[PDB]
Amino acid sequence: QELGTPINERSIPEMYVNQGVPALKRQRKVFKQSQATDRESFDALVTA
Amino acid sequence: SVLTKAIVNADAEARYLSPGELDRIKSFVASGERRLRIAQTLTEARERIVKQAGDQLFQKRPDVVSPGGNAYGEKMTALCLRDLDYYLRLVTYGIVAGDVTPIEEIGIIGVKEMYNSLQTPIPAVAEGVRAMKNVATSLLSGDDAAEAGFYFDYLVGAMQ
Amino acid sequence: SVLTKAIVNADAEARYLSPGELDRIKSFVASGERRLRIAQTLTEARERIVKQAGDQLFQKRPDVVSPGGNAYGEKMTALCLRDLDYYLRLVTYGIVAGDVTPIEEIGIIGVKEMYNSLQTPIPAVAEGVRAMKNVATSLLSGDDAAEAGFYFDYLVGAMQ
Amino acid sequence: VLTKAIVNADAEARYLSPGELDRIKSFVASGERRLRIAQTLTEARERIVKQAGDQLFQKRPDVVSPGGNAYGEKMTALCLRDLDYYLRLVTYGIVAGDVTPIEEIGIIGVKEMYNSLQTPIPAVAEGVRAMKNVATSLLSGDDAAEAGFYFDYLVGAM
Amino acid sequence: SVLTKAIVNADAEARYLSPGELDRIKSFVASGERRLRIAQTLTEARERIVKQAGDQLFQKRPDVVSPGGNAYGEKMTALCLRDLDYYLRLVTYGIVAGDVTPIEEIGIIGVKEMYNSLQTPIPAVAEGVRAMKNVATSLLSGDDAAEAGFYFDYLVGAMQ
Amino acid sequence: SVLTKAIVNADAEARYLSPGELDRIKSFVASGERRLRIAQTLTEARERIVKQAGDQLFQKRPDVVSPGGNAYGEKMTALCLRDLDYYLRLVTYGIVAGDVTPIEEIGIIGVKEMYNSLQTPIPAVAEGVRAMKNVATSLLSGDDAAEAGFYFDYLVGAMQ
Amino acid sequence: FKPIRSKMDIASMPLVQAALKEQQATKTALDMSRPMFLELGRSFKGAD
Amino acid sequence: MQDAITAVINNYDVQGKYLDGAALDKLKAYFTTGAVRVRAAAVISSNATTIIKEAAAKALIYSDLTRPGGNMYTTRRYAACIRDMDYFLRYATYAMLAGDPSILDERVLNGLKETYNSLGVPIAATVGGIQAMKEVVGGLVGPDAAKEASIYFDYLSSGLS
Amino acid sequence: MQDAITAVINNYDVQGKYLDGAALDKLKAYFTTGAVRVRAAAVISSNATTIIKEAAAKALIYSDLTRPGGNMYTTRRYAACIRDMDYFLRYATYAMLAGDPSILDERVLNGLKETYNSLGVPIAATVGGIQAMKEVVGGLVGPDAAKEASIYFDYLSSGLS
Amino acid sequence: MQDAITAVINNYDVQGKYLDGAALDKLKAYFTTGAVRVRAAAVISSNATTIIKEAAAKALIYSDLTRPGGNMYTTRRYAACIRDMDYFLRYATYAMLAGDPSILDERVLNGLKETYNSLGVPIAATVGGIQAMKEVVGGLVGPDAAKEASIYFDYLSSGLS
Amino acid sequence: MQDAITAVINNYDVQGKYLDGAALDKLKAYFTTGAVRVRAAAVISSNATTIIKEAAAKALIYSDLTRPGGNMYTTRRYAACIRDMDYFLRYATYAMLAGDPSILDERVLNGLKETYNSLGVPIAATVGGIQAMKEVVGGLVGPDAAKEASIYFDYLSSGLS
Amino acid sequence: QDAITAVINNYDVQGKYLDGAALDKLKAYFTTGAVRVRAAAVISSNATTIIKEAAAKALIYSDLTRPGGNMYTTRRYAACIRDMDYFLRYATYAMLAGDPSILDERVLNGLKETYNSLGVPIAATVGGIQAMKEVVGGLVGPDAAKEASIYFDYLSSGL
Ligand SMILES: *[C@H](C)[C@H]1/C(=C/c2[nH]c(/C=C3N=C(/C=C4\NC(=O)C(CC)=C4C)C(C)=C\3CCC(=O)O)c(CCC(=O)O)c2C)NC(=O)[C@@H]1C
Ligand SMILES: *[C@H](C)[C@H]1/C(=C/c2[nH]c(/C=C3N=C(/C=C4\NC(=O)C(CC)=C4C)C(C)=C\3CCC(=O)O)c(CCC(=O)O)c2C)NC(=O)[C@@H]1C
Ligand SMILES: *[C@H](C)[C@H]1/C(=C/c2[nH]c(/C=C3N=C(/C=C4\NC(=O)C(CC)=C4C)C(C)=C\3CCC(=O)O)c(CCC(=O)O)c2C)NC(=O)[C@@H]1C
Ligand SMILES: *[C@H](C)[C@H]1/C(=C/c2[nH]c(/C=C3N=C(/C=C4\NC(=O)C(CC)=C4C)C(C)=C\3CCC(=O)O)c(CCC(=O)O)c2C)NC(=O)[C@@H]1C
Ligand SMILES: *[C@H](C)[C@H]1/C(=C/c2[nH]c(/C=C3N=C(/C=C4\NC(=O)C(CC)=C4C)C(C)=C\3CCC(=O)O)c(CCC(=O)O)c2C)NC(=O)[C@@H]1C
Ligand SMILES: *[C@H](C)[C@H]1/C(=C/c2[nH]c(/C=C3N=C(/C=C4\NC(=O)C(CC)=C4C)C(C)=C\3CCC(=O)O)c(CCC(=O)O)c2C)NC(=O)[C@@H]1C
Repeated sequence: QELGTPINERSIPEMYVNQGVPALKRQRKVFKQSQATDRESFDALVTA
Repeated sequence: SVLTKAIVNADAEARYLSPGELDRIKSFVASGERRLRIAQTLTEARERIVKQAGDQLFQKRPDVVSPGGNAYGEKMTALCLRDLDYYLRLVTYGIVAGDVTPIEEIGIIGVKEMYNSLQTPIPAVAEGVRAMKNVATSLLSGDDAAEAGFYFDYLVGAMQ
Repeated sequence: SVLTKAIVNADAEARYLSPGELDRIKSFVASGERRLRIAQTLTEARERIVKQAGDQLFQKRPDVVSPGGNAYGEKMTALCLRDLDYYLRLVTYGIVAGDVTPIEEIGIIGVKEMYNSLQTPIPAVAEGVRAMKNVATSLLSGDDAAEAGFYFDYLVGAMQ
Repeated sequence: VLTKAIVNADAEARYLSPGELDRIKSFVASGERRLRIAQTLTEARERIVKQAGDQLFQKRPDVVSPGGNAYGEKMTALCLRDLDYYLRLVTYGIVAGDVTPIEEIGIIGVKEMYNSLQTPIPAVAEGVRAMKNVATSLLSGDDAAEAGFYFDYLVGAM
Repeated sequence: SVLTKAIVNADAEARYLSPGELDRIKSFVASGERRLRIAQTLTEARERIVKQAGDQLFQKRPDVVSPGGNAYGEKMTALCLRDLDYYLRLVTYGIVAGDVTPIEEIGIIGVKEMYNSLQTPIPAVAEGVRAMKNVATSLLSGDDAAEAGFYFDYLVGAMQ
Repeated sequence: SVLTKAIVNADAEARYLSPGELDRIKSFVASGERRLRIAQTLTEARERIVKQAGDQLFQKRPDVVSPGGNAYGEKMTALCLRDLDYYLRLVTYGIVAGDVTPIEEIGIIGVKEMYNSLQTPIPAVAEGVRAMKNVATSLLSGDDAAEAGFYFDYLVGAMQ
Repeated sequence: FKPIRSKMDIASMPLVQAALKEQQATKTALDMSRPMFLELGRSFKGAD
Repeated sequence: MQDAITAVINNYDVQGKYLDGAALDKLKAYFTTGAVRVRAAAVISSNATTIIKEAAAKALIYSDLTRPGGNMYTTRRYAACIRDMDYFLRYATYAMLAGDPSILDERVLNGLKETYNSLGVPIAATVGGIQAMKEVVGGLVGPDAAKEASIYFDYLSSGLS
Repeated sequence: MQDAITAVINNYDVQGKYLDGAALDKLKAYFTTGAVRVRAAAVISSNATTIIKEAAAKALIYSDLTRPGGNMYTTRRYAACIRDMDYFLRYATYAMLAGDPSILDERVLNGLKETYNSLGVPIAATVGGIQAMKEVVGGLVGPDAAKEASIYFDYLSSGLS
Repeated sequence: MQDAITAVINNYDVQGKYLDGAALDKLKAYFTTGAVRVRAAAVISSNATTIIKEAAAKALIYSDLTRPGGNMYTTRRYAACIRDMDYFLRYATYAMLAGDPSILDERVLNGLKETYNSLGVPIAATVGGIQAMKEVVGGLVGPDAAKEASIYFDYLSSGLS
Repeated sequence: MQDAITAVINNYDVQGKYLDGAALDKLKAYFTTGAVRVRAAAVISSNATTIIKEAAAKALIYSDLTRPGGNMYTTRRYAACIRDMDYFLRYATYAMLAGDPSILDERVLNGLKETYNSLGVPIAATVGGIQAMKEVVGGLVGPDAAKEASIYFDYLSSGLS
Repeated sequence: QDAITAVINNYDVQGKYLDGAALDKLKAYFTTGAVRVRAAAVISSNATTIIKEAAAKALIYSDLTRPGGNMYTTRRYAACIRDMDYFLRYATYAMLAGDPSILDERVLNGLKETYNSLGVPIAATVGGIQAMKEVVGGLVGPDAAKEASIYFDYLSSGL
């Protein structure tokens, strides 16, 4: 148990979230023509 | 229908269907029989729903059935009612499908462009759909009405 | 209130307010300022009126605060006093309204049924109200007391 | 309360502990509030006794019956006088913060005294209970709780 | 504990708890939450209290940690510190209990005999406890310190 | 606030807060609840205080509401009353803070310059504040009034 | 000197947060020094 | 229904509060207005027939409605419309005395829109007639009374529309 | 005997552990319950005679036991039985204040079964009486206190049976 | 600087609103917490020297920093580092009394990163020291105070990093 | 309405089948249960007023509902609520005799939800009251009868919720 | 698309409102649905093994895997097993859908031409698909197998 607890408290948990490369990088979606084979997919492609 | 939606999400992810996704499909197939009954009810009442909604619309908008207005004249008034009938048929299709997609492909894409060429006012069309919803809701039982309402609301949102 | 009563009678007759009815309204509006003061007096003395009336009631009816009796025990005695307080509040409302209607809706309809389920004796409740009247009368001036008495009497008449 | 603390210390043969001293301090502060509670009951004393008496007689018809001890004017007065005595003792208790004052005057030898008189002890207890209910109504809730303890003790003693 | 003591006196007398006894119980339960905090503070600072007290003791008594002395050597010095820790734990127990009884049974009865067999000097042990008190007092707030002091003093009194 | 002031003095001295200073903070936090009530009272009576003070001011100074005077005209009179309202709000803030600093930053620094550009007479403004004080004092209990008076007096001093 | 925004609200701080729960939760209970008959008659929800 | 006095009482009753000075002030306000209202009501009752006549003249008559194919064409329909006008007037008078709009909601306003839509009665024209009645009433009652009278007329109009 | 506070302490002492938050929570739980318990105890003490009377009425009296040839027949035996009932009540009250069942084991429960068997006192009837006292006590103490009171009464009953 | 009381006032002032009950409740909350805060502050002030000593021992000393060519090497640099530690402690104490983190931003946090970078002081080591002080402080202040104390220490740490 | 005997008959009638042994067995099952049911019904009828009183005491009274601003505040509302409680009891008794839940659906359950929603009566509280009545009823009827009684009470509760 | 949508589309071209006969077809699908879901879960769990077994039956121990064969070299081998997975996943999708259209829209369209340019042997691929079908049939069980088989056969016929 001790070896998986923080040595220091982490008293404001929000600070320690949102450290690093921002989440935006992971959130975003990729669009391809191979996915386009539908009328809605195509509309998403174009908007993108 | 719903199942198509689930498959499409899986294909995008390039994965087999998730258990949770599969469960939702199971729920949908069970719900379908109830949905069919709701659709059946509206189909039977279709003629009256259209008629009542039309009258309400014309009262709400005198202009549409006026010499300037698009709806004016017997031929034109019939066409306006035919349009209302079309939208009702689409709504029934939606309820059985469990998704707006069937409705959307036939009626909501390019609708703006079509009506603009016709010169029909889009807001009036929306009012007609709203009117149909109110009539339909009354005939439907409350829970059934809520289900039907969602599809009706989508149409109103689309033509807006 | 006086006004509500007059309107209701007119509506039943399907007529505009009669001159006589209008005159009564005029009298009421003049009386109102006096009435407000009478109500204010009782509100200030409320706590003592309830306390004194309770004691009188318990002297008048030893049984109610006895092991058999409903009022017996601290919890129960508090509830009995709370009831007396409720009726006093209703009486004040009545005086300002100039009619028993406000009192009647909150307190006198279904009162028998409520108390019978509780098993509280209705006559004892009436005695408590009578007791409150006597205390209230003493604090009020004679003319003021007469006005207050009418409302108190109504309550006693309603529940017996 | 102070007497009690001193007595415990003397038995232990020690000076009063700081904690014990603190309790004494709290008591002296509380005393003024206690005096007010006692004052309230004193003012309402006459009515409390009267109301309690009536309740008791309703609860026990027998006591005020030709056979019963309480029966007759002289006897009924004495019964009410006894109730008054107990109320006075209760007030003394509240100011003292202890039952000891009450206990010495009223609860030791009470059984023996009443047995000679032939007064029924349970009826006396009921009268004290009755007085408690009347007193509670006049007192505010927190005040009533304090007063209740002393009243309960009397009922327990009798 | 306070409560145990009261119950025991009642049982000896073969009576229900006296009002006065009940009042003391009430006071104790109110005090308890404050007591818990005081105990918690000392527990957290335990390691430092022991360390500081040890150093003070060794400065005060060079001899104990000298080749002749009992405390001398790593093993022995550890044991001396362990003893100090034990006494601190007992003190915390005392504070929550509100009585010295918990302390007394574990640590003060037969203490003389135990240490005499060990040949540990009792006065030195007492000094260590005094030292611990001073450290503990500094960390505690004044009123809290006074409460803690009583328990510390008792230990010092017990051991001479 | 009182606490801010204490901290600032400590920081200038580059020292931790003195025990005496800490004690004053303790006293202030105890006083705060009483202070909140005083502020609440004035807030409720705010509308009337402003109105009454305005009337008094205009009686005291006919000139300000004269065709020559700055206050004259509906628009101008409203603005003068708005200013009085502003100062009252500031006073309430001061009472809860326990210090004039909140009042001072918002209202008393650069006030001369602002009013000189406006051409409003500063002494008249001071009179208005004095008038508000008198109204406020009457509604407040004596000890409460004294507390409120200090803040009112400061404002009057500032606008001089 | 550019003036600085507030990162944390007063209510987020632990001691305040706790005191708010204590007043908010068990805001309505039983009032001492209030005669019981008045307390039983008192309303909790009030408006609404 | 409800009246101003009862409205105050009801608000206090849900709170469980005894009547307080602030509440008393609202009641006092009503009592001063009361005398004016009574005078206004008597004026309206006496001139009711004329008020309706004038309002009809202003909006309803000499119009397509009265002409053949119009809603108010035929004696039966004409009579119906003036009957409705009378209803609105009587209820507005009741509301003015009461000092509360509730009676309008409970009796007049409830289901009227739906009824009219089924009948094919034109709502906007009806609203126009109500507004016309208001103007005529305003004159007769006089200015102080007119403000009070106007709010109830406007309430009816808003409900219908 | 032992009490809740001491029980926690003792458990920690055998472990040698300093008091920890989990332990603190148990102590804190007791402290909250404490005030209720004190009130309950005072109620029981005042009504003790009646509690016994009521319980006896419910189970013991008007029965074969009281009739000749029954265990509680003769004044001496009757008095003994009510004395035993009082003991159980007093000890249960002590236990409730303490928050620990140990005192019952140390004083009441030890050797009771054997004593009763030699005496020929009927255990099931005694248990019945204890249960009856519990019910009466529950009423007087009120619901929150009743739950706490009940466990000690049940403990006595289980021991005897 | 700003404190909780002033923060509420300032928020209302920008709105232009008079103080309201909701605002009053926040103020009331602060007033109760105040007493605890004062006790904590006194503890910290008395133990300040030790807190710094312990924290340095935990993180700074016996390290490359103290060894020649390290940032804390030489008496002058060593003294500077412990002076900085004291600053952080004093300001955190001020913040805790205030109930607001703003003072930390206005005095300590502003320009610190830039100062340290020019000096070549290691930020991560400094942060380590602050965290160490927090742990020591938490013990001394006790649990109720600890949570409050921790947030200000964490705020400093986040600012520096 | 329908009862168990008629339900069997109706199922056979739609099939057009003459009654068969399997059908007879179902009827026979009902006939055995019948005697118990009759006894239970008589118990409930005699104790109906008390059952309602006890159930109200358990859930409805001494609550926010009875306090001002609560649904059951005012004598009129209080009386209405106890009238509804009586209805539920009477119908459940009818259903128990019948051996069929249909009557509950036909009379009590149909439109109740909608009525309650318009009225603003709280369904969950009503359900609570029904459950309370069930518990009281269970005691009086005794165990064998209780099982049968419980299902109808539960049916009502499920319908409302 | 899906069985449900297929019915809808047939009605839409007619312009007819939904009828009982249409509803019956939809109802038929709904009953089959539960079976299909169970089959799909079986296939997903055993997908890796299904591919392994099918490869063992046809692809490996063959000229293809030997040098000079299409599936020779790690890169080509990996490509072939990737294709096999595709076929399996899409067939599973089709089985749930109850419609062969998805196979035409994604898998079948342009595959022949792609394979001819690549020089991948179609007949061998078809053989692999048939092998997968046989393995799948076992795991799913008989009722499910009939439904599963049609989609596999559809892929094979297209290729
Ligand atoms: C390791 C001792 C420490 C550590 C590393 C760490 N790095 C990142 C993120 C990034 N690393 C870089 C750095 C560089 N880009 C360059 O071109 C160069 C010079 C050639 C370097 C050194 C970059 C750009 C990033 C961000 C972009 C990316 O990650 O692709 C992280 C965060 C990674 C994340 O996913 O959040 C970490 C943790 N952190 C430690 O704690 C060590 C002290
Ligand atoms: C006192 C003169 C008599 C007395 C009072 C008494 N009342 C109850 C219980 C209730 N009293 C009410 C009454 C009202 N509710 C209302 O809305 C109004 C009008 C505004 C009244 C008057 C109610 C609803 C209750 C139920 C409990 C609750 O409030 O939640 C009791 C106790 C009930 C019981 O024992 O079951 C008593 C004692 N009883 C007497 O005998 C006195 C003569
Ligand atoms: C002529 C013989 C007498 C006369 C007539 C008169 N009429 C009006 C006004 C109106 N008359 C009508 C009548 C009808 N509307 C209908 O639908 C029918 C049945 C088909 C009838 C009979 C109406 C509606 C009006 C109002 C105006 C309109 O048409 O919108 C007037 C004018 C009065 C006025 O001030 O409006 C007159 C003079 N009056 C006489 O004195 C003759 C004896
Ligand atoms: C006059 C300004 C407008 C007008 C009136 C009009 N109304 C009707 C018919 C009806 N009007 C009502 C109205 C009510 N019934 C109610 O119960 C209430 C509230 C309690 C109202 C206000 C109803 C129900 C009817 C139908 C039956 C009846 O008249 O008793 C008509 C005639 C319609 C018909 O075909 O009979 C008319 C003309 N219409 C206008 O065009 C004017 C603007
Ligand atoms: C009659 C002169 C007085 C009187 C009598 C009375 N007794 C009871 C109840 C009981 N009496 C006894 C007494 C005895 N049991 C014994 O074993 C002996 C010696 C052999 C005696 C004398 C008992 C055991 C009971 C309890 C019930 C039972 O019999 O099982 C009552 C009823 C008590 C009650 O309140 O229920 C009464 C009335 N009461 C008087 O006041 C008379 C003066
Ligand atoms: C010896 C005569 C005395 C003594 C020394 C002592 N020092 C330490 C620890 C440290 N001392 C230093 C000192 C310096 N660092 C510098 O940069 C300079 C100038 C170049 C000096 C002289 C430092 C930095 C430390 C900390 C450890 C480290 O280097 O990281 C100790 C032990 C520390 C402790 O208290 O635990 C001691 C014992 N102690 C005596 O009593 C002698 C009189």
